[PDB]
Amino acid sequence: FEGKVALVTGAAGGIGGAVVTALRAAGARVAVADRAVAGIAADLHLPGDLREAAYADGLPGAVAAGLGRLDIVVNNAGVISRGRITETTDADWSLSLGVNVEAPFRICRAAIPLMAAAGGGAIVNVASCWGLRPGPGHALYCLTKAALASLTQCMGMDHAPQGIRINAVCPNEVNTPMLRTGFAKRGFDPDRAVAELGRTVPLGRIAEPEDIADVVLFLASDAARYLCGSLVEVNGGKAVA
Amino acid sequence: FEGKVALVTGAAGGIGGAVVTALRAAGARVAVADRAVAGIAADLHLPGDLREAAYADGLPGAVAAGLGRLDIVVNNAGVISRGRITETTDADWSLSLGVNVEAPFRICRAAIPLMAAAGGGAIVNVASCWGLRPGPGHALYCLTKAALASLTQCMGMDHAPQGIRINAVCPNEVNTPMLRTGFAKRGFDPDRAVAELGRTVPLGRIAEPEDIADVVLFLASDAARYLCGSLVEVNGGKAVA
Amino acid sequence: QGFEGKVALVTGAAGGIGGAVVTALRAAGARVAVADRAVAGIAADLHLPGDLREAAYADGLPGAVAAGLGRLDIVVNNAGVISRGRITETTDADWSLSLGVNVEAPFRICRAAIPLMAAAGGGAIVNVASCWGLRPGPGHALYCLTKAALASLTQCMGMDHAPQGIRINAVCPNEVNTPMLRTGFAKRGFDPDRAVAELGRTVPLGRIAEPEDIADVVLFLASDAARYLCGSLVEVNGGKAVA
Amino acid sequence: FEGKVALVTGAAGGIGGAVVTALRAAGARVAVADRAVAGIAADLHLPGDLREAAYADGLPGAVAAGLGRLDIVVNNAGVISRGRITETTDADWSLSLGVNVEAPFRICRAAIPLMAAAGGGAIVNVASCWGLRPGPGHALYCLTKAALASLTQCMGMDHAPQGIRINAVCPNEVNTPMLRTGFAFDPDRAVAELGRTVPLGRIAEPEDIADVVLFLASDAARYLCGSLVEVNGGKAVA
Ligand SMILES: NC(=O)c1ccc[n+]([C@@H]2O[C@H](COP(=O)([O-])OP(=O)(O)OC[C@H]3O[C@@H](n4cnc5c(N)ncnc54)[C@H](O)[C@@H]3O)[C@@H](O)[C@H]2O)c1
Repeated sequence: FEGKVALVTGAAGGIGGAVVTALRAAGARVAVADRAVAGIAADLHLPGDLREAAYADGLPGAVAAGLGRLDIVVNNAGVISRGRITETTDADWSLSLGVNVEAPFRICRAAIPLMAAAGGGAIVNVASCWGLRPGPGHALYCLTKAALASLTQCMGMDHAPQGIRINAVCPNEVNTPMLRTGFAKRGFDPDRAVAELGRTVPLGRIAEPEDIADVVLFLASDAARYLCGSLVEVNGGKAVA
Repeated sequence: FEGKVALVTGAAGGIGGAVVTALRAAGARVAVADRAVAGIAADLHLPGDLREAAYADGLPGAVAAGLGRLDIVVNNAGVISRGRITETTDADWSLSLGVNVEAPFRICRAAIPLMAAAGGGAIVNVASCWGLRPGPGHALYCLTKAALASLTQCMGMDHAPQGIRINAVCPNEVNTPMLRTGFAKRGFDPDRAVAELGRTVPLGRIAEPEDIADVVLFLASDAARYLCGSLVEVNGGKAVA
Repeated sequence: QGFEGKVALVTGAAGGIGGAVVTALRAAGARVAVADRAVAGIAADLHLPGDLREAAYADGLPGAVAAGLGRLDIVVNNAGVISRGRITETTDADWSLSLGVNVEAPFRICRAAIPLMAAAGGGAIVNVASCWGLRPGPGHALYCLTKAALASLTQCMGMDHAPQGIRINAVCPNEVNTPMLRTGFAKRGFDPDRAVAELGRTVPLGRIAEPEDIADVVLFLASDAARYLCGSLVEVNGGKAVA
Repeated sequence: FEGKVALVTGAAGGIGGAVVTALRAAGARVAVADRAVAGIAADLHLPGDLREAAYADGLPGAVAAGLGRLDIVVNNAGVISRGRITETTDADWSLSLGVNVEAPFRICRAAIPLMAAAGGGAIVNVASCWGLRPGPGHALYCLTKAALASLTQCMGMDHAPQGIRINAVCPNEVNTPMLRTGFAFDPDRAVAELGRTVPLGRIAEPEDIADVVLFLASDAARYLCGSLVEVNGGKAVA
């Protein structure tokens, strides 16, 4: 990773922060993208709203201009939602489609010509097991993750010839600041609530952000040089339910 | 099917037309929806543009009000786009998402409460093997079909408790006006191109609209009473390629 | 028209789904040859008792049907052994039994049936597999792998033999109301109907399948309405995910 | 990997050899299993026939007895068959089921208790994209690889609680001595031609697969259980 440049979206979140940290430790220079990013330790800061076409279309070019090149993209930004389709509003729809699917589409569409010209690169999409398999009460979340997984596999096959390796990491349960905050606000000790949630996973715990980041780094690395369009599940053995 | 009322979208196209014909022959009353449906023999005509929120939201209620009940919805309307994602325009994106994914969402969101209050019903979505598996140079088409397959499965499990049976038929190659049109534009004689395409199918022929319509009818019939959230592939043995 | 004048072989014909498939086919006008360990009580058009684990019996089944009824249009591979346990609790005997009946036997039957059907202009083969196997489930390793194997075989054969006019597809149930299931409940002092209803509550549809729920899909797959289906794995699960 | 012990089956073959090399380079001690393993640099040699129940049942215990512990099992032995089902002989069936499915079954069944008692481990099965998706004219091969992928996933769920991580790597096209045999068509021309049907633009070398095996055995994959990791260079099954 020494000398390489990476864009990471959703950089202010749990998995995002862990991916940024791991890439910079590995010697990559990293551009960070989220709604707001000024406090994140990174090599280029690109705050913005992914729902705005101009910002998402322009992200890969902004990284190449600011840091001189673009080797890796991690599409990690994502909206969590829930409900049966009958409980899904138009606003829920627009927000999730815009950030979970359209934004990755725009970023990849822009990044690919840059990487092709440079002789190759790696894109890693953070999708979910929810969407590879259907689950109850989360129709919108699943369909956007299924759209993203499909995109990854199609792009993976379309752009392999240009030396661009496009793959996905598909978590299930993940420990994050916001999961813990949710517990605290409802009166639960977050550490205990997290352990209990872990007992529903065959491995016995939910993922830490680093569990996910380590797989992202593998996919971006030369060890994964023959993976194209692969969807790598990282779920501790836990089935969607 | 006697006494039953069905809504069919994309009623003016190849598969839609075969579906309308088959339901009517079997004694159902059919409401037909498409941009224009004036030519079509049917029990209720509902012209409009699926991209319009209010029209899509309103379709199921228009059928229940017009014909007195709503037993079956066939989401058959669909747009074909082609290209690697680097060749996919913003106009392409809006069109495919709006018609292939957002329209079925709006129609199901509206139909489900109506059917639930009436003791159940059946929804059949026409998705595609392209989507279930990735194919070259059709990134947008695949991702919309994968989103629709995922929605089918999630809704199928969310709403089976209300007696609503939601499944999808997933064709691969079908001889339809749009498949032909696509060839002519490129610019091969459609009849020759269709014949050549038929030869790439292990079964030894391209599917006709009736091959698909017969499966849609199965899915809406009592024979399929235990199928919920199933994705029924109808590909003559041919892999996505 | 339809199944009139056609001949079918159904295995596991004394069991729940098998028995429902035999009845439905004969009502639709087909003559049916039944196979199971014992079949004497079964109303059918040819009786072929035997042990599917014996290579000679499984190899010879389609030919015995063609000789006995004059033709072979449809094969329903329905026989299956139920097993459970993590792989660490799976014995060599468990292994030999499940592989022999769930995988090796349909392999032998289809290998023998395909040439006969190819020579006669085509036919239909329907395998009863399981959603367990399509997705993994806890504590049933052997059951799952045999069902996965059968599902894979269905798809490869479906693709390989469609050019011969042979349509090979599978039905994949999840929860089904069988005599083994009901006997199991009866012995725990349960009311089997109530216990069956209770197990139904774990299915989004709200009930487990009756054997007729499954048989009507088997009939669809062997019928003209399914003429464009080759290598399809048709899930019939009432919405219930493997768990 | 320093101080860990791995068992690698099919160790005399292309992928097996590259896996053994990679593990020892990372500091693991490796026991090698195949029909003959005399030539292979390793810390324990366990030659034998996987079709023999006793041999397969005894492999994990032999490694624990010989090197003192068992941390990693790579089920890599495999038999290549071809044909439609109607061209598949009884001998083909026995050979493929025996080596591709029963052997890993026996090995995992024996390895699991040992690993569980030690606090955990990793098992990596080399399955295939063929089997996950169906492909023309290889019915026996596909079904055995499908069986093995299913076993991997079920075992992954069943034994994660004991700290055992069970996963599979699923190659498509790979340049291996065995591929080249069975071609002999001229081998290196055939390998190069096959190479050009892969969107990446080349077929995998054994090291391309071995590096994924190593990832899956490693600490970076500590949250993967029952995952089937495809390594196909973008190439769909066909
Ligand atoms: N031809 C095949 O090989 C292929 C393969 C798999 C699935 N599909 C799908 O099957 C279904 C039927 O389509 P078809 O194959 O008969 O092609 P078709 O064009 O002959 O018919 C599809 C219909 O969708 C309608 N539609 C498109 N945009 C619309 C809009 N903005 N508002 C309202 N209606 C609109 C069209 O006007 C049309 O009549 C679709 O969902 C399609 O994508 C067909």
